[PDB]
Amino acid sequence: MKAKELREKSVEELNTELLNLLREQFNLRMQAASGQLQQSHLLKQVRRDVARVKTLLNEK
Amino acid sequence: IREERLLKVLRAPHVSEKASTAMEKSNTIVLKVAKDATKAEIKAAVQKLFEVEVEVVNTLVVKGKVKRHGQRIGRRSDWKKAYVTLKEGQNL
Amino acid sequence: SRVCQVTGKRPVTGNNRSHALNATKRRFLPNLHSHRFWVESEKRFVTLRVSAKGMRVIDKKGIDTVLAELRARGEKY
Amino acid sequence: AAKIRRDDEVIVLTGKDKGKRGKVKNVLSSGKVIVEGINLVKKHQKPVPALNQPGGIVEKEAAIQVSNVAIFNAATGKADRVGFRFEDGKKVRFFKSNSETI
Amino acid sequence: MKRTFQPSVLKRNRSHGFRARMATKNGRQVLARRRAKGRARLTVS
RNA sequence: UAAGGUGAUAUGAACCGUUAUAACCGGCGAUUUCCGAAUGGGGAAACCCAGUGUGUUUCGACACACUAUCAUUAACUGAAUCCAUAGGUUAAUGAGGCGAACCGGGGGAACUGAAACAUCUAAGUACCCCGAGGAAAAGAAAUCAACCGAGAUUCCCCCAGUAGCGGCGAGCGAACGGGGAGGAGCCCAGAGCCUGAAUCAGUGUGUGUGUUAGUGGAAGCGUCUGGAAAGGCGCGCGAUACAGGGUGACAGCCCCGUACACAAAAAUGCACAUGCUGUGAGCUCGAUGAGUAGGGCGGGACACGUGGUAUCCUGUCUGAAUAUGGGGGGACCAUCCUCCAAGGCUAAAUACUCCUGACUGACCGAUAGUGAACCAGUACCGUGAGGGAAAGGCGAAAAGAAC
RNA sequence: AGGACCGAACCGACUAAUGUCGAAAAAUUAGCGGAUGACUUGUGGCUGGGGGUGAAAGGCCAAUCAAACCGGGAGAUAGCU
RNA sequence: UGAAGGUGUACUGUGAGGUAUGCUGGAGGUAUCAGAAGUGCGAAUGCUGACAUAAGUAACGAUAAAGCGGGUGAAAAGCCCGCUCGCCGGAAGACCAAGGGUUCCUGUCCAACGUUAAUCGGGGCAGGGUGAGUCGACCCCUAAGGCGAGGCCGAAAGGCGUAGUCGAUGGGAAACAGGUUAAUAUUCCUGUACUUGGUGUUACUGCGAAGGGGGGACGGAGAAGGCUAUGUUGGCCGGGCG
RNA sequence: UACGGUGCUGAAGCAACAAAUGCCCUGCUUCCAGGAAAAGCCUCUAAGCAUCAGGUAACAUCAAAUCGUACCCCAAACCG
Ligand SMILES: [K+]
Ligand SMILES: [K+]
Ligand SMILES: [K+]
Ligand SMILES: [K+]
Ligand SMILES: [K+]
Ligand SMILES: [Mg+2]
Ligand SMILES: [Mg+2]
Ligand SMILES: [Mg+2]
Ligand SMILES: [Mg+2]
Ligand SMILES: [Mg+2]
Ligand SMILES: [Mg+2]
Ligand SMILES: [Mg+2]
Ligand SMILES: [Mg+2]
Ligand SMILES: [Mg+2]
Ligand SMILES: [Mg+2]
Ligand SMILES: [Mg+2]
Ligand SMILES: [Mg+2]
Ligand SMILES: [Mg+2]
Ligand SMILES: [Mg+2]
Ligand SMILES: [Mg+2]
Ligand SMILES: [Mg+2]
Ligand SMILES: [Mg+2]
Ligand SMILES: [Mg+2]
Ligand SMILES: [Mg+2]
Ligand SMILES: [Mg+2]
Ligand SMILES: [Mg+2]
Ligand SMILES: [Mg+2]
Ligand SMILES: [Mg+2]
Ligand SMILES: [Mg+2]
Ligand SMILES: [Mg+2]
Ligand SMILES: [Mg+2]
Ligand SMILES: [Mg+2]
Ligand SMILES: [Mg+2]
Ligand SMILES: [Mg+2]
Ligand SMILES: [Mg+2]
Ligand SMILES: [Mg+2]
Ligand SMILES: [Mg+2]
Ligand SMILES: [Mg+2]
Ligand SMILES: [Mg+2]
Ligand SMILES: [Mg+2]
Ligand SMILES: [Mg+2]
Ligand SMILES: [Mg+2]
Ligand SMILES: [Mg+2]
Ligand SMILES: [Mg+2]
Ligand SMILES: [Mg+2]
Ligand SMILES: [Mg+2]
Ligand SMILES: [Mg+2]
Ligand SMILES: [Mg+2]
Ligand SMILES: [Mg+2]
Ligand SMILES: [Mg+2]
Ligand SMILES: [Mg+2]
Ligand SMILES: [Mg+2]
Ligand SMILES: [Mg+2]
Ligand SMILES: [Mg+2]
Ligand SMILES: [Mg+2]
Ligand SMILES: [Mg+2]
Ligand SMILES: [Mg+2]
Ligand SMILES: [Mg+2]
Ligand SMILES: [Mg+2]
Ligand SMILES: [Mg+2]
Ligand SMILES: [Mg+2]
Ligand SMILES: [Mg+2]
Ligand SMILES: [Mg+2]
Ligand SMILES: [Mg+2]
Ligand SMILES: [Mg+2]
Ligand SMILES: [Mg+2]
Ligand SMILES: [Mg+2]
Ligand SMILES: [Mg+2]
Ligand SMILES: [Mg+2]
Ligand SMILES: [Mg+2]
Ligand SMILES: [Mg+2]
Ligand SMILES: [Mg+2]
Ligand SMILES: [Mg+2]
Ligand SMILES: [Mg+2]
Ligand SMILES: [Mg+2]
Ligand SMILES: [Mg+2]
Ligand SMILES: [Mg+2]
Ligand SMILES: [Mg+2]
Ligand SMILES: [Mg+2]
Ligand SMILES: [Mg+2]
Ligand SMILES: [Mg+2]
Ligand SMILES: [Mg+2]
Ligand SMILES: [Mg+2]
Ligand SMILES: [Mg+2]
Ligand SMILES: [Mg+2]
Ligand SMILES: [Mg+2]
Ligand SMILES: [Mg+2]
Ligand SMILES: [Mg+2]
Ligand SMILES: [Mg+2]
Ligand SMILES: [Mg+2]
Ligand SMILES: [Mg+2]
Ligand SMILES: [Mg+2]
Ligand SMILES: [Mg+2]
Ligand SMILES: [Mg+2]
Ligand SMILES: [Mg+2]
Ligand SMILES: [Mg+2]
Ligand SMILES: [Mg+2]
Ligand SMILES: [Mg+2]
Ligand SMILES: [Mg+2]
Ligand SMILES: [Mg+2]
Ligand SMILES: [Mg+2]
Ligand SMILES: [Mg+2]
Ligand SMILES: [Mg+2]
Ligand SMILES: [Mg+2]
Ligand SMILES: [Mg+2]
Ligand SMILES: [Mg+2]
Ligand SMILES: [Mg+2]
Ligand SMILES: [Mg+2]
Ligand SMILES: [Mg+2]
Ligand SMILES: [Mg+2]
Ligand SMILES: [Mg+2]
Ligand SMILES: [Mg+2]
Ligand SMILES: [Mg+2]
Ligand SMILES: [Mg+2]
Ligand SMILES: [Mg+2]
Ligand SMILES: [Mg+2]
Ligand SMILES: [Mg+2]
Ligand SMILES: [Mg+2]
Ligand SMILES: [Mg+2]
Ligand SMILES: [Mg+2]
Ligand SMILES: [Mg+2]
Repeated sequence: MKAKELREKSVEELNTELLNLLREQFNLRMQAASGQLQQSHLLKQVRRDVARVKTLLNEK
Repeated sequence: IREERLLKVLRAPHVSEKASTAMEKSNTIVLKVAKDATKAEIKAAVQKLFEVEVEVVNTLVVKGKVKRHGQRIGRRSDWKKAYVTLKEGQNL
Repeated sequence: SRVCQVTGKRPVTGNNRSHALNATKRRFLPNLHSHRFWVESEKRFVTLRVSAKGMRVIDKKGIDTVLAELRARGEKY
Repeated sequence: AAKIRRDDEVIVLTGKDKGKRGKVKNVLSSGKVIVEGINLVKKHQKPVPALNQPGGIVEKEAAIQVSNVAIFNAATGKADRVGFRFEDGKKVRFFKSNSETI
Repeated sequence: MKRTFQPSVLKRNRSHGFRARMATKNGRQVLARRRAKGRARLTVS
């Protein structure tokens, strides 16, 4: 994914961060706490996929 | 108004008797929040994420119960719970 | 501190030997004074905490020559 | 550079199951293979409440050391030692004595 | 019938605390020793 | 590099891969909460409270930046009196703290020995303080020798427990001279012709290369005994590899390895070509470090305790001559020999191990060895400084005992 | 008015008994003295070791005092056991 | 095809000791002659560990005192509920600060812990529980005192101290009833309040300090007057007719 | 009635008298041993600035962040 995310626009790259935050991260973080989630791997990969993007928006 | 970070406050919805009684019989929700998280930030977070009308947020810090097993002691982590009183437009 | 500005004479130590050679640590403080020197070049008085020999150095050389060296070492006058 | 690996017909050199052939299930980080129908140990598996609870003795395929096994030749028809060579660009394994290729 | 230790967190910290030690010359040497010995509790806090 | 991985106590869960953007190991990057020199102010360390400028916003507001003190440094202002100096603002710039020994300086004990004790000894040791660096300090003769001549320091071995010192007690204890380790020499107190040529101090740059990922890496079987073979037993078979470690009892040949041969995109540690902001050669004539040397007084350092005491350092009081000149040669004086103080730099031999790798022990093997083989500087004790434990092993494999 | 009087709280500690491997490394029981003052008490400060403080006993300075405690000189020294 | 170690036996040497072997043990041992030692322990009021002794002895922590019934449970003098009895009541009651730091409350478990038993527990194991514009802290102010730019002094470390800046035990804005959970409440909910700020409109309008003045802002004792918290009586009220 | 308590409804709700060490009283009387400070609060003007900025009212609106809050507290929870 990193290679495909490296070829993206700076303003477009925020939307994916805010999409990773709005849904996905928060939603799974609540959904896991409520007890409505067997698939606990999604908590991990999303947390890394944030970091990936938040590192990838440090180009200058 | 403070995008992104609002989402990094609200940890989980607390489940208990006192959490139940306050749902039906007083129109509030209990929830765990990040160790900082001011009463403005929690309200503003609930106003976006849960997207419901909020009267006021009360807040308190729970202490880490010292658990022990085998040999070594073990202090649990502290955390902040927030009694968020909703307005008349509610659901969860 | 008891340190001459010009010479750098500071209070050295040593014994106080009696008739029976009973050693006993003492100090040898230098003969310091405050003194106001007329700096002709700049047309003003300058206070320096010099020792009595310093005064003879300032007599030997010019006060300008001493205030040249004092400024070079990073002191104040 | 693991000589013994996942899908490989091995024979046991030393142990109670000396001179027995089998395919490997999964080699581990400690350095201990598990082979099918070889180290059969009768474990007294307790009927645990969560998930399945058979409640009885069961013949588990216990682990065995990597050095105690060896790859089967399927040509001369006996145990054999492994090497490494560079056929074309890639690295590959091969047999010692009757030096062919896996 | 009254004892030597009559505890008080203010007095304790004012007397023996990190900011009380780190202030002085010898205090900064007290900590430098505990750090060399490799202790968990450097000072009361 | 790679077929299995998601560190361990510790299985389980849920998923990623499989001739290669899984996992792993490296290099250089990004991220780096709060305390802590802590540095915006404060404070009871991990907390509290701010100020000025920027971009955004839907009123509610956030967001990132900067603000410590001090030193050298320029700029602008600035007083008591005319310009003045003190002083006040901003930017540039370094310092600040911590870490084991080693080292240079500033201070500096006592027990103890003397069979008591004051001189003396222990000892410039313990300790405290400051300042460095990979070493540091020392250092190119105002040296030391004996009419022969040697030629900066540093360290080692002798010389020698000698000559000396010493309530001539206790004790302390050299030098010259000789073996070695090691080698090296120059700048400023300035003028001509002539000048980039020797010299280094940086930048790019070359190979001999080596360092932090590495890869390959030889050769065994048939029998007997036993739970299990490497063991006994019989023929083997490799060795620039039988160092070593594992594996169900002692393995050269089962596996890791081992010699041994090859490794690097980057970060490099280096040494020679090397263009070069930048730096100064050959050679004339002339200079050659004053409140200093020396002295009086009081201390200290020299093995040398004031003694007949040379020599160096000085607190105090003084005071030369300056190359038709001055110091030293162990009171002192006269001819001979010797060197040129009062201005500077300087690599190596030597000391040292907090630390990262190998490799070895007539070193220990759990009351030993580090206090600490185990989640130990922990529990526990003490207001605090500080003190400070005990506690290893099932089995080959949990096959940890269904019912 | 009072360093007045009697007397609880509070402060002290005169007598006796108890306890003396205690309930307690200084207490209990019964009485006892002061109880508007040179009183008593909470909180926070300051004074540090040949030093402090002392209505003075060599008292007190963390259950330790004719010179505290911890670490260091240090394996002090011991004609003694 | 059984090493060391442990444990026995039978020989053998003048002695320290040797030799061979049954049991245990389940993996190392070591001749000889040399070499080197942390080389041999019963005593040191030796050091550490383990185990004896007195001894199943003293004691079980106040002379406020228990008794019976029913329940729970394997088991009840001690737990739970009940009815008596007794003790404190200027406390042995109920709220704070300091100091502890989950001991609170619910479910379950008695190995140890409780000076006995334990179903009980301030014991173990899970889960829950601490809601503030007004209470307190932080915050504005300062005392004692602390630190202390420059500064003065001091071999060095450092001492003192000005401007400052900290420092409450003191001064400084405002909330009370009533209800409720197993555990919070002046904090949540019903009721009725008040405060100090910011921003906007309207109508007026001399505001403005790190500076001056006011106040804040004050001892001991004593005396009396006026009040209330609080009680007591009657009245009114509901129950009672023993 | 899970036999713990939940829901519903609810009369009178007065006067007298006694009375503090509480409050008025940080007052008054007095005595000498002569009894903190500094802000908030009120007020006064300096340097400035006037069509403004500011000040005073009336209303509207928004805000009041963070920490402690359990439990013991003359005690089996603190100091022994
Ligand atoms: K402040
Ligand atoms: K090999
Ligand atoms: K000169
Ligand atoms: K000594
Ligand atoms: K009344
Ligand atoms: Mg709160
Ligand atoms: Mg947490
Ligand atoms: Mg937690
Ligand atoms: Mg934690
Ligand atoms: Mg956690
Ligand atoms: Mg002496
Ligand atoms: Mg200076
Ligand atoms: Mg104690
Ligand atoms: Mg104190
Ligand atoms: Mg960075
Ligand atoms: Mg700061
Ligand atoms: Mg600071
Ligand atoms: Mg910054
Ligand atoms: Mg400055
Ligand atoms: Mg300045
Ligand atoms: Mg430094
Ligand atoms: Mg330093
Ligand atoms: Mg000295
Ligand atoms: Mg002596
Ligand atoms: Mg003596
Ligand atoms: Mg003697
Ligand atoms: Mg000496
Ligand atoms: Mg070297
Ligand atoms: Mg000596
Ligand atoms: Mg390999
Ligand atoms: Mg064999
Ligand atoms: Mg063989
Ligand atoms: Mg074995
Ligand atoms: Mg390479
Ligand atoms: Mg390269
Ligand atoms: Mg000269
Ligand atoms: Mg001289
Ligand atoms: Mg002389
Ligand atoms: Mg001497
Ligand atoms: Mg001479
Ligand atoms: Mg001389
Ligand atoms: Mg002579
Ligand atoms: Mg010279
Ligand atoms: Mg060097
Ligand atoms: Mg060197
Ligand atoms: Mg050896
Ligand atoms: Mg040990
Ligand atoms: Mg042991
Ligand atoms: Mg053992
Ligand atoms: Mg084992
Ligand atoms: Mg009286
Ligand atoms: Mg009486
Ligand atoms: Mg008394
Ligand atoms: Mg008795
Ligand atoms: Mg009585
Ligand atoms: Mg009395
Ligand atoms: Mg009486
Ligand atoms: Mg009387
Ligand atoms: Mg006090
Ligand atoms: Mg102090
Ligand atoms: Mg007194
Ligand atoms: Mg006496
Ligand atoms: Mg005494
Ligand atoms: Mg003494
Ligand atoms: Mg003593
Ligand atoms: Mg001794
Ligand atoms: Mg003695
Ligand atoms: Mg042995
Ligand atoms: Mg033997
Ligand atoms: Mg023998
Ligand atoms: Mg012999
Ligand atoms: Mg021995
Ligand atoms: Mg013994
Ligand atoms: Mg004996
Ligand atoms: Mg005895
Ligand atoms: Mg013992
Ligand atoms: Mg016993
Ligand atoms: Mg008896
Ligand atoms: Mg008896
Ligand atoms: Mg008895
Ligand atoms: Mg008794
Ligand atoms: Mg009794
Ligand atoms: Mg009963
Ligand atoms: Mg009874
Ligand atoms: Mg009873
Ligand atoms: Mg009862
Ligand atoms: Mg009674
Ligand atoms: Mg607990
Ligand atoms: Mg309870
Ligand atoms: Mg319970
Ligand atoms: Mg029982
Ligand atoms: Mg019991
Ligand atoms: Mg007990
Ligand atoms: Mg409990
Ligand atoms: Mg509220
Ligand atoms: Mg208050
Ligand atoms: Mg405070
Ligand atoms: Mg003062
Ligand atoms: Mg200063
Ligand atoms: Mg300044
Ligand atoms: Mg300055
Ligand atoms: Mg201030
Ligand atoms: Mg203040
Ligand atoms: Mg207060
Ligand atoms: Mg305070
Ligand atoms: Mg306070
Ligand atoms: Mg009021
Ligand atoms: Mg309660
Ligand atoms: Mg409210
Ligand atoms: Mg009064
Ligand atoms: Mg008065
Ligand atoms: Mg009536
Ligand atoms: Mg009545
Ligand atoms: Mg009636
Ligand atoms: Mg009726
Ligand atoms: Mg009054
Ligand atoms: Mg009043
Ligand atoms: Mg409470
Ligand atoms: Mg009380
Ligand atoms: Mg009570
Ligand atoms: Mg008690």
